[PDB]
Order: sequence, then C-alpha cells, then structure tokens
Amino acid sequence: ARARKGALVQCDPSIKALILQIDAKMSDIVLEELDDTHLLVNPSKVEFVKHELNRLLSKNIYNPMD
Amino acid sequence: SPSLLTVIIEIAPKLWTTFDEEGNEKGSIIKVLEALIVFLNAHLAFNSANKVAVIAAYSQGIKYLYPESTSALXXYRRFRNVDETLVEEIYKLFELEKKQIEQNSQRSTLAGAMSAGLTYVNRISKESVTTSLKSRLLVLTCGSGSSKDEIFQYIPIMNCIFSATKMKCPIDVVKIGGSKESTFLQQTTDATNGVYLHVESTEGLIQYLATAMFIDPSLRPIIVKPNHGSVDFRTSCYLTGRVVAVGFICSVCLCVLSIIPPGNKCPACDSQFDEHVIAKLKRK
Amino acid sequence: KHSVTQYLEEIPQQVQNRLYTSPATCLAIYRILPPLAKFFIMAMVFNENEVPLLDLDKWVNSNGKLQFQNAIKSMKSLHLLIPNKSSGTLMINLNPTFKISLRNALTGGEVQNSFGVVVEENVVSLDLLDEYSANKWETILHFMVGTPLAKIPSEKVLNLLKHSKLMEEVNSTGEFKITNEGFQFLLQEINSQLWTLLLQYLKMIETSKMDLVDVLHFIFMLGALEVGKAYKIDALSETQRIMLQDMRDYGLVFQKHSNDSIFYPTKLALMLTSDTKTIRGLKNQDIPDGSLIVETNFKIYSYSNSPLQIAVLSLFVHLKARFVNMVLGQITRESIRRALTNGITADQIIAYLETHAHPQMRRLAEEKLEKKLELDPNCKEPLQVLPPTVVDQIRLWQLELDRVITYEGSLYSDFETSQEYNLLSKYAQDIGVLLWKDDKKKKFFISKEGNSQVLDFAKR
Amino acid sequence: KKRTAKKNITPYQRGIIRSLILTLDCSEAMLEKDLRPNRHAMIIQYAIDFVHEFFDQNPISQMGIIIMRNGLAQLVSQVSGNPQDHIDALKSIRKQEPKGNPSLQNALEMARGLLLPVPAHCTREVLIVFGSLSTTDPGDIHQTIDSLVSEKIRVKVLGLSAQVAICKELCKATNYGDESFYKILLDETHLKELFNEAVTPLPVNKINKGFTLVKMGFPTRIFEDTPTFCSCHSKLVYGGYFCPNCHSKVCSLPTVCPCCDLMLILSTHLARSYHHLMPLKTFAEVPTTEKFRSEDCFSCQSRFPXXXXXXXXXXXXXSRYRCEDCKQEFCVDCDVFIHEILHNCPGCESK
Amino acid sequence: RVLRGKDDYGVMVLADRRFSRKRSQLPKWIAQGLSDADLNLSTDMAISNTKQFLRTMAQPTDPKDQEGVSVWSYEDLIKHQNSRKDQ
Amino acid sequence: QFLQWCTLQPENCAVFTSDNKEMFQTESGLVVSTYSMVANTRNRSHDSQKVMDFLTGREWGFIILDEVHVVPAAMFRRVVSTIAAHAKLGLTATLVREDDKIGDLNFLIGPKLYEANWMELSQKGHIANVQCAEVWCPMTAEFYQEYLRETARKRMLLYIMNPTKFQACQFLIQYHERRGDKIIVFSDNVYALQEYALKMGKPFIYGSTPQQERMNILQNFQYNDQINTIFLSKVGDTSIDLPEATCLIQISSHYGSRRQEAQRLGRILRAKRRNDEGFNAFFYSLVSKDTQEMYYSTKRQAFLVDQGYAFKVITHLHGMENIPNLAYASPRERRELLQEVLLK
Ligand SMILES: [Zn+2]
Ligand SMILES: [Zn+2]
Ligand SMILES: [Zn+2]
Ligand SMILES: [Zn+2]
Ligand SMILES: [Zn+2]
Repeated sequence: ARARKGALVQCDPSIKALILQIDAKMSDIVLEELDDTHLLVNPSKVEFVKHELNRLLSKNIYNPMD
Repeated sequence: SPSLLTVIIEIAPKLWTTFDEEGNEKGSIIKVLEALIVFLNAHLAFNSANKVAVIAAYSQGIKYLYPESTSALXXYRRFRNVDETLVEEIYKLFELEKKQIEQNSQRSTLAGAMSAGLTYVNRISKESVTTSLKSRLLVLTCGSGSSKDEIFQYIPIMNCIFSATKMKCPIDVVKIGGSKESTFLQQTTDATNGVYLHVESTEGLIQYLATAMFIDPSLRPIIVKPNHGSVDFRTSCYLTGRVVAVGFICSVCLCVLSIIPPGNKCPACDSQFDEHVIAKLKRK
Repeated sequence: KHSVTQYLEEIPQQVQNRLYTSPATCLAIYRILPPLAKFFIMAMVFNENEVPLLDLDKWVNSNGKLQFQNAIKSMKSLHLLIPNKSSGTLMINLNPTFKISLRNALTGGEVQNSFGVVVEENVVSLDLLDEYSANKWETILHFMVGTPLAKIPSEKVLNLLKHSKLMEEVNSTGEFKITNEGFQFLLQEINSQLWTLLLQYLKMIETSKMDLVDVLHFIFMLGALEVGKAYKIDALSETQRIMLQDMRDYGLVFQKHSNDSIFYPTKLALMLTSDTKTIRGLKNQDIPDGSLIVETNFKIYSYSNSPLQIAVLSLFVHLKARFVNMVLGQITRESIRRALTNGITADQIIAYLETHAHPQMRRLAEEKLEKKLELDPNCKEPLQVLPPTVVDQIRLWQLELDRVITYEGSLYSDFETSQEYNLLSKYAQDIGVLLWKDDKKKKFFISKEGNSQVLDFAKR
Repeated sequence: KKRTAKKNITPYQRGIIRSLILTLDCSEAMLEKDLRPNRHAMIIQYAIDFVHEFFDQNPISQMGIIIMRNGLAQLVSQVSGNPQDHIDALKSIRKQEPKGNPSLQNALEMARGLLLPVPAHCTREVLIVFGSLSTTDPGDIHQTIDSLVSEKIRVKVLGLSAQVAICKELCKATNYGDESFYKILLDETHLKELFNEAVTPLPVNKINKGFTLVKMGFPTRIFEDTPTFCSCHSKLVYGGYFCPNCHSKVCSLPTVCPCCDLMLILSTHLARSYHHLMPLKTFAEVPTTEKFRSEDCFSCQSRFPXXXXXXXXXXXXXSRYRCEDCKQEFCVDCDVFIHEILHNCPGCESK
Repeated sequence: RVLRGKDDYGVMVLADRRFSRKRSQLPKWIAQGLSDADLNLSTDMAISNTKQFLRTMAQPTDPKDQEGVSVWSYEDLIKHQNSRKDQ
Repeated sequence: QFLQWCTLQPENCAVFTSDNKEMFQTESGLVVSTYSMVANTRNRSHDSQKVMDFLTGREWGFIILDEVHVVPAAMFRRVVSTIAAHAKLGLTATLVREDDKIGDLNFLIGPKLYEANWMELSQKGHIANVQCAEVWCPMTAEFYQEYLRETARKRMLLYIMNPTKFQACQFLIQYHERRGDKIIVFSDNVYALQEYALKMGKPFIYGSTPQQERMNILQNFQYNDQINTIFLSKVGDTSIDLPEATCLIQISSHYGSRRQEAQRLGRILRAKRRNDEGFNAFFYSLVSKDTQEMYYSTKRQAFLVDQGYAFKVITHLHGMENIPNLAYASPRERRELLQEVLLK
C-alpha cells in the first residue's frame, strides 16, 4: 500500500499561474507539480498561499467598485 | 431505525397443553416466553428505544401483556419495566385462565390475537408519524395434534396476509411442537415475506430468533434462513378432503372442490348449476 | 464534528479494552458501531467459535461489502477485535473484553453504568432538571458558541472554549466568538457541537484526576443506565464525579440541587447517546417553537423565533430589527458573505437549513420533497429539492470568497502497465471514487478506498 | 344523524369473477380545466390507483382500457389481467393531451365485441369515463344498448360533473332495469370513490341463471437460478411457476399457462373473494350512555374514549364503535380499519 | 318551459341590463330564486355559476329524508302533516 | 406602428409634430399629439401654440397621456387651466416618477382604476417564464489592466467589447435559433456593435441603420428563423417599434436613469405569441466581470427581481470553448480590440 499525502492546489490555468508565483514567494513550498492544472503542495503553507493571494488583489484593485 | 415487534404468543389449551404430553415434561412455555422476552429485550436493545408489545391468545379470549391495557380505570431498567409489566400482566392474564378459557377448544383466539396485533400495529403506525417504525409481528404457535388444519377460521387467517403486505408489517411464524407444518402458516410467511421456522420447541429460540427473526424487521440486507419448501398446492377440497392441484371451483360459492360434487348445488351453497355445465365437466 | 470514532481509534489498545470491561460501555459503543458490524458484533458475541473469513463471506449477499470493509477497518482502528492469521485466512475473533462485555449487557447484565443507576423517587421528571440543563447548555451556547448574553454557569466551559478551541474568540480575555472551530462545531446539528466541545473537556482534564477511562466510563455510565436516585452522586468515579459535579455545575449533567444529589433525568445526555428528539422559567415549548427563514425570493420570513436561535442566524444574515414575530434579514450573496470573510466556508449552513431552522420551513419544503422516491422512476422533474438556486447563490459567493478550490486525498503511483489504471478507473466511475484520472501521467489524488479494495483482492 | 352502511350487506352473492373494461376519454372537453392539472392528467392517475386496487380486490378478473379521441373509440389494452401493461399504456395516454370529442356508440359497439371473449363466469361490465356533453353515434345507439341487455352485459358509467339521459338510460337498461350506477363526480376525492366503489363488486339483484362449474388449477413454485428459463415468455427467468398439468414453465405470477389453458391462482384469488362474499355488520358507534365498557379500546389500546363531565366534551361521542354480534367495543379509528382492509374482528374471533 | 317536474332542473340565464330593474316583474317563485346577489353578474362568472350548477345539480343527491318536507312520500306525510295545516 | 389596424382615423387624428404640418383647429373628431407638442421648449413654431389657444375655445373632454414622466408635470398644470379640460387620462408606466409635485396627476385627473401589474403580463403567455440572466464573461489581463489605469466613463465601451461577451452572445445566437426563439441584443454604442455581428455573418440591427433594412432585418427576425439575432442600439428608445421578445440581451448597463431602465425593461421585453419552450422569455445581461459594470449590473440584478420577474445567472454556457467563430478568444486578441474601442 503506497500513499503520498499532501494538499492539491488546482484551478484554471490563468489562476494557476498566479498561484504558483504566490507560493514561489515563500521558497516554493509546493512539493511537486503533476501537470498544468494540478499542484501537489504540503498542507502546512496552503493557508499562506491564499493569504498572499488576498493581499495582491486588495493592494492592486483596492475594490474601487466604480 | 426502530421497529415495532408486537409479540403474539398464543396460549391455546387445545394447542399449548398438548406440548407436555408430546415428548417429555422438561419445561413449560417459559423459555418460549423468556427467549421471546429477551429477544424482546434484545429487540429493544439493538434499535434506539424501539417500542414493542406482547399479546397472548386463550382458547376463548385474548389479552395484552406489555402494553398494559386499561384495567385500573437492572440494565437500563427499561428491560425491567417491559418485564415488570409482562410478569404482572402475564400473571393476571394467566390468572384469567380456567374452564371458560378452555371452553372453546374447537374455537381459536390465536386468529383474533393475530388480528389484534394487526390492529395494534395499524393504530401505532398511524399515530406514530414521527420516527416511522418498520413493524413486524412474531407468532409462536403450539404445534400439536387433534387440530392440524382447522377450517372455520380459514377466512380470517388468510386475510391477515394481505395486511402484512398492505401495511409493510411482516408476520413471523414459528411452529413450536411436533412436525405439523401448518400449511396456512407455512404459506403466510412466504406470501408476506416473513420467516417460517418449525424449530424444535425446547431449543433456545433466541438462537433462531436472533438469526432468522433479525433480518425481517428493518434491515433485510442478508439472506434469511427459512423452513422447508413453500409448495403452492393450497387447501384440500372441502367436500372430500383431498389435496387438489387443478381445482374445481363451483361458483360464486368460491369453494374449490374435486370432481366429487354431482355438478349442481355442491354441499357448500344452494345454487343449482346448469346441467350442460356439468356435461362439459363430465366430457373430459 | 471531530469524529470521535476516528479520535477514539487513535488511543492505544490497552485503554480501548479498558472501556470494553463495562457491559454498559459495550452496549453504548454497540449503538454507534456500523449496522453491518452490529450484525457481525452480535453474531460473534453469541457464539465465540473461531470461523475463517471465507464462511462469513458466504453469509452475506452481493455488493455491499463497503460497509464490511469500513466496519472491519473500524474494528481494527479502535481495536475492538484482534485479527489472528491462523490458516492464512482472517480468523476474526472479537476482542476478549469487547466479546465478553456485550454478553452481560445483552443478557440483562450488571454493566457498571447499566446497573449503577439507582431506582428511587425520580423527582426530576422529563421536564425536571432538563430545562435548567437546557438553560445551562443555553448559557454555555451563548458563551462558547457566541450569543448576546453568556449566562453559562460552567466556568470550565468558557475556559475550554478558549484553549480547547470551543469558542472562536479571545480565549485569553474570556470571550467566546465565532471562529473556524466554532463554525465547524455550530455547523453540526447536534453531534458536532456536543462531540467537539466534549473532547476539550476530556483532553484538557485527562491526566491529573481526569481518569480517561474513568471519566469516559462515567459518561457512558450515564447512558448505560438511568441514574435516578443517587445517580449523579453515585454513578461517577473520581474523574466522573468531578466531571459529573463539573457537569452538574457546567450543565454537562442534570444533577439535583446542592451539587450533590440524585441524577435527574436530563435530556442532554440522552441527546448525545441516543441522538433523538432535542426538544427539552418553567415554560418548555416545542418542538416547532424554533424556526428559521429561507425563500426563493431571497427574503427571510420569520414568524416563530427563539432568543439564542436568531443569534446563530444573524451571524450569516444581516440583523436589523426584532419584532413580535418578524426578524429583519434579507438572504443574498452579500448575506452569506458576512461569515465567509471570517473564513467559515458556506458548507455546513446548507446542511444546517435542512436540519435545523426547518421547523418554520416545514410547509416550504412540503412542496419540495413531493415524495420523490417511489415516483422517482416515474417522474424525473424535481420540485426544487434540495434547493439548488440558493446552493447556486452560495456556491458562487463561497467560490468568490476563496477563488481557489482544494481537493483532499492521497496521490498514488506504480501504474506501470496501462491495463491496471483503466480497469480501476472504469469501476471508479461506477462508484465515484476517482476525482480525476489520466493514463498519461498515471497518478491521481483520492482516498485509500480505491487502493484498499484492489489490494484486498490481491491479498485475498 | 349517522353515516354508515344501513343494516348489512346480506352475504349471498357478489361478483368476483368479472371483466370490467374502463373506457377513458381524451377529448377537447377534457382539455377544459376542471381538475387541478387538468381533466385528463388527473383522471388517469386515479384510474391508475383504480387498476391496482381492482386487481387487489378482484384478482380473478381481467381489465381493459378504452380511450376516446377525435370522435373515435380506441383501445390501448385488451381485456386482460395484467396490471403493469395497463399502467404502461396509460402513461403514454398521460404523456399526450386530449383532442376531439368522445364517441359513445363506437365504444358501446367496441364493448360488445371486447367482452365477447370474456368467459361466462366472469360478470360482464363496462366502465364509461364520460365527461363531455355530446357523443358521436354513427348509427342507432339504442340498438346496441338493446344488444347488451339482451346478451346480459351490465354497464356502469362514471360521469363527470354533468348529467346526461342517454348515459342514465344506458345504466338503467343494461343493469337488469336497475338505475343505481349514475353517480357523478365533482372533486378530486369525489371521483376516486366512484373508482373505489367500482373496485368492489356491484350487486343489486342477482337473477337465477345457469351456473357454470368450471375447472381451474393451482401452480407450484420454482427455485432454479443458473438454469433460469420459462416456457411462457421464453426469456431469462430466474424464478417462476409451473402448471401441475402441462409442465410448461411460467413466471412467478397468476399467468394462465399457454399449454392446457386452465386458470392459475396462487392464494390471493380465493382469499380476496372470501372477504368480499361475507361482509360483517359495520361497527356502529355504541351510545355513550349505553357503552358499559372500560375507558380504552378492545381490538387495540386506545385509552382515549371519554371526556367525562366536561360540558360539551363529555356528552359528545366516544371511541367505542362496537361490532354488533361480537359485542366488543372499539375506537372509531380502529373500528374503521376493522372493516377497511381485513374484517378480522377480535371479539368475534376471540371466542 | 325548461322545467317539467320537480326532478327537472336547469339554469335560466337572462341577458339585459334592465333585468336589474325588472326583478319586480319576475314571478314570485322565480323572483324569490333571484336574490340581490344575482344582479348584474358577469357572464363568464355566470359560466362559473352554471359550472357550479352543473357540478352540484347533476349529482345524484337523493337523501330521501329531506325529500319529505317538499316531496310528501306516498299517502304518509300528507295525512300526517296536512291535518296540522287545516288550522 | 400599430394604429393602422386600430379603427381610429389616421387622417382625422392629426399627428401633431410642429415640424410637419397637418390640419388643426379644424378636426371634427379626435387628434393624436404629444406633451412636447403641447407646451415645452420643443415648440418648433407657433403652430403648437395655436393648438393650445383652440383647446380653450373648444371644450376638450378627454386627454390621453402616453408616458408623462419624461415631460415634467409643471406644464401639465399650466395647460390645464387655460385649456379648461373636462376629463383626462394618464396612461403612464412607472410607479416612481419626478411628476409627484404638489399637483399629483392622479388627483389632477382622477382615481386610479388598474395598475401596471407586470407580473400578470409577463407570465400569462405574452412574455411568460421570464428567465432574466446576467452573463459574467470571464475576465483577463486587459480588463484588469483597463480597470486599474482609468476609471472614467470613457471606459464604458472598453469592457463592452469583450470577445467572450460576443461569444457568450453567440451561445444565445446558436441556442435560440436552434430552439426557434428570438434573440434581441441591446447596445447603446454603434461602431463596436457593428463590429460584433459581421463575424457571425448575419443581418443585424446596428447604430443609424437604414430603417427599411432594419425592419427587413426584423422581417427575417420574427417571421423567419434562420436570422434571429437583433442588436438594438440607443436608437430603439425613445422611440421605435419595440419588437417581440424571446431572448433580450442588454450590453449597456448604466443607461441613466433607473426610471428609463424600468421603461426600457418593460418596452423591449414585449409580447411573444410562442410557447414551445418551457422558458419562452429569456433575458441576458452580458456584463464583463472585475470591471466597472459591477455596480451597474448589480443594480439590474436587484432591479429585475424587484420588478417581480424570475431571475437566474448564466455564467457557464454548454460547451463555451467549442462554439463556432472563436475569433479573439485568446487574451492577446481581446486587448487589441480594447485599444480600437478607445477611439469611441
Ligand atoms: Zn358452492
Ligand atoms: Zn416468463
Ligand atoms: Zn398448464
Ligand atoms: Zn365483531
Ligand atoms: Zn381500536
């Protein structure tokens, strides 16, 4: 019985490109890259993947809502 | 997933008393009761507070034991009150046992008690919309001679099968006594998807009860273990008494006979059949 | 829910057989064993004759062994048995403590909880001592879960809320807010809130005067048999009596007055063990007294309300005013987003609406269900069940609050030949055990259920 | 004021052996909106409930369905004892919407031919779902009605919320002069009881006729699984029945074997007739002042049966509907079931 | 002319505005049947009114106990009750 | 547009315009005019004032009003006193209006009898099963690049030009023509709207279209089924023949003010004598997301549900990337058109 545990980060390729840069900011915690849609990551720093994603959308857009 | 097990253990002086005569007098129906009592306790134990009921049938009367019908006006301790009501009621139920109880030896209140169980199940399932219960009733019949197949209560017993299919309340039949396969009961279980077990009377019924009477109530995920064959050759001709395969139904009388009747006004109805109608019957 | 059956399987074997020694505990854990195991447990409990797994394979019908696989895996996980490989088969024998424990309890035994209950003048009726426990539980609901007023008499309840993650607020300052643990606990209808918080009480006080098995045996003792006279005072060990006294003060146990009396039959423990009707300064109105608001017009119409009940609702819908019967709140994408910013994914509210707050949604769903079981092969047109439009609204809003979708499972390998990957994939489609498959990379990220059964055939 | 059966259905003769062919109607009159969905969709479902109950209470009978569309009489299921085929045809009828007007005379002409293969013992009956206010008679409809009465073909019609003399004359003429089968419907529940009253046999006055002594068989069960086969459908039948005479396999059903042509019935056909032939006296509400019973039920345990000294609650009624001969009290909810599905009176049996 | 006996029944619709004023000119047996609630009806409502008439009247409602008030079954209720009417 | 089938007399009902002259103060019967002709700054000549003088000497008993709300009510009171009218009739459309001045037109004319119950006429068969939608076309770099760089209203067409919006429209183009429905597109712009439907190669309504051609485009639209997509510009209102509506697409979402939106929503969404589909009246709001039209579209989302019409959101077309005419689908090509739209 073989098992390799982790956290999968998956989305459309455009969002996937943004996410991979985000994890790259913290020494590339992503354990492995299966393909262009699936990314195997350690579940330790996935919360940091979404938190850095939160900052960049707020810092850039600032939610003008015009 | 609670289920309602309405105990119907018939105590018929015609049927129950002969048990001591056959074989040896090594014990009463107490095991028949108590294995049923603990099976009621086990049935009460498996499901989350599944209501139950105990009904008995004299030869000339009926009475409940566990439901504790209106007369005044350890371990979880619930199994005690089931038994406490049981031992108290079964005592006064047994106390109402004398010649009047045995008086109707030709008559049988086991059909009434089975009818009582269906009515009790029907009322309980009607009112208990909350936490609907897949009810099923178990009847332990005293397999004894001198009444292997009675004919007057034939109508009510075969009607009880309809409700079991109608109300989704399987009837479980255990024959307790000699090897007299009750054909009406032998077919009641198969027709209503229950269990027939002509077990040996002395055998601790729980071993059969927990095996063959534990699938029907609510789960039914596994193969049941029935009695022997369920051959579909029904009751004998009333005029003669011989088992018939291709019967001869007379008329709106609905009695199915042999070739014995003279072809007009069978000894079950006053209806002069057409002479030519008999001629077609006699032509073969 | 913390899934205590998956937490109780982490505790070692010695303390598991410690629990099986009490027939009351064996019956209580029996009610939570899976029904296929329930049949297996009672089967092996009665005749303790060693039988190879092949014969037990003959007993059951066709496919449905998924219950069998998870049951025996659960049986080994919590070690209620011990697999003995005698003749190369599985000579499954029930754990000696667990095998013997159910012998008494099934046959009217003396389980320490079952027979430890004392029959006496039960002055605590069904409405006796439960309304205070419901109020004490209600108080700990406002303090731990987060309500307008935290009147809970269980100080240890509040402290367990902070360190143990029972309250998603400032634990150091003494507050109880709504957080990731609180949203998950409050998302559970009954068991999730009860099981998650109870673990902190056991986990926190579990070494000094706690008596891990002793406190558990007492908790199983209360459900093992009705305490009645001298129940809470008597049916409680050193950890149990302190836990029962703490439960009596904290609302965990419906003890009598003075912190030392007979066990009054409160409905809180009955709710945890039997998992039945949750309906209980002396008015106890139910069951449909509580209710909630849901509508296709994206507007909440509330006519029956409860003090603490609206507090939970207002955590995910905008609260403006309370009337004699109406509470102002308009469910939209914005409305769910109130708790979505706090990180609470809009997953447990979907189950929340159809399980709780539905007593006011009875007639609204009475046109939903439409008895679509027997007529399902006959008519294939749903009458909006389960609600997809509100699901579409929430899923669109919840996706916005996350923008990333994460899947759980385990990556696999050793797909050397193309035949093995395809054959499992096609059956995976029949059972829906594969999230996604690909023959080119020969890797997928799912759970062990697909892996386990293939090896089961390989091993047996 | 009490609404029960008057005295008792005197058990002498009722029609169990029958072949009732209901004639539905899919006409633009049924496109006119009277029921909840429409006239056409709703009536089909209550006939769908009627079919199973008709087989439930009269299992030794056969069933046929007739539809009327665009002024033509059309049959969708031959006179047969197959519940599932009748429903399957009605589904396609349900799938379609009505058009045109009904044709009474063609159906009456259809009815005479359709019940010709019906056996003599089976009591002839044709059920008319006539709702519209006109017919389509390509000839003398009074001639065919004269044929059905002479050839002893009783007709009961189930009219909608409209009264027509021709249908009333048809009911009067065929049913041995008796005019008691012209009940009409006005509600969702109202139309069902017309079907439900058609489920039970319809005796008014049975005449003296040449009675036929007919021969019928009892099958036997099978158990083979791998040898799965049947001589009736010639399919992969993993379980079925066998005629004791022909030894020709049939599926598990009362299906008549296609080899020696003798009627096959298992247990229900004889038993379902028995409870119809001899109904017991209705358990009328025993007087509260004349109750003299304990405050509970007898057949079951319904302790509620007396308000006792509570103004307009006490002097009301009581859950003490007692059987006449058995002299045993019973709750109204219980005593109704005592005569609803199975008679099975406890006090009568417990003797 | 539309009614023949007591058993006979049927709607008699009249369509004119001035029929509101001519309620006096209607015969008392008919005029009594024309209450103030049947003035200036809508014909589509009158279709519903005759729809209800077709639903109610066509029913074989023969209670046979409410008959005797106005049916006076054979040689029984006439001798019984009309002697009270000779006052 | 409709009054020819009506039995009213076109030659007697002198269409008062003040620029084209007809017979006035001489009609023996009824006339048809407008408030602008009556008394406004739109008095092209003294002919209008001559009608007003005659309306005093002639005792006019009934005046039919058509969408009074556009014209301020202050002229309504001025004309009434001089005209000396007997009775009136204001056949307005909007529940909320600027003509709620001290003199309410209700009490000025008389008590209301019937209300514009739009839920009755949008569910009884004309426009029944109103499936309002708001298409959120997937974003990309340039829309996010355009949102951040400039926030002026000049961007109003810089998110309209979304090729996925046109492709999202193209799903409605192929789906509804296959369903035998009618597809109506609303776009206040001209040049970018013209660029739209040339790619799909079908006749289409566009800005400053020749009128005979557009009704000829309408001729293939509601009479024929091969051509079913019409792109109505701001020339539609006010006012032209509002077409039968089965699938209405709105691209402009500002369209000030909200009272015009209630009129426009009611106008273009018109009677459709067809009931084959279960949803015989579609509505779609093709709106680019993560762009400026977030606020404007969300105003519509609340507006349609508050109007009573049934609402949904269409974001996932059935096979979006496999639909024909995949021009400008890639993110690079979309940016190029955005700079072309900068000219507008
Ligand atoms: Zn006979
Ligand atoms: Zn077959
Ligand atoms: Zn045969
Ligand atoms: Zn009786
Ligand atoms: Zn009863």
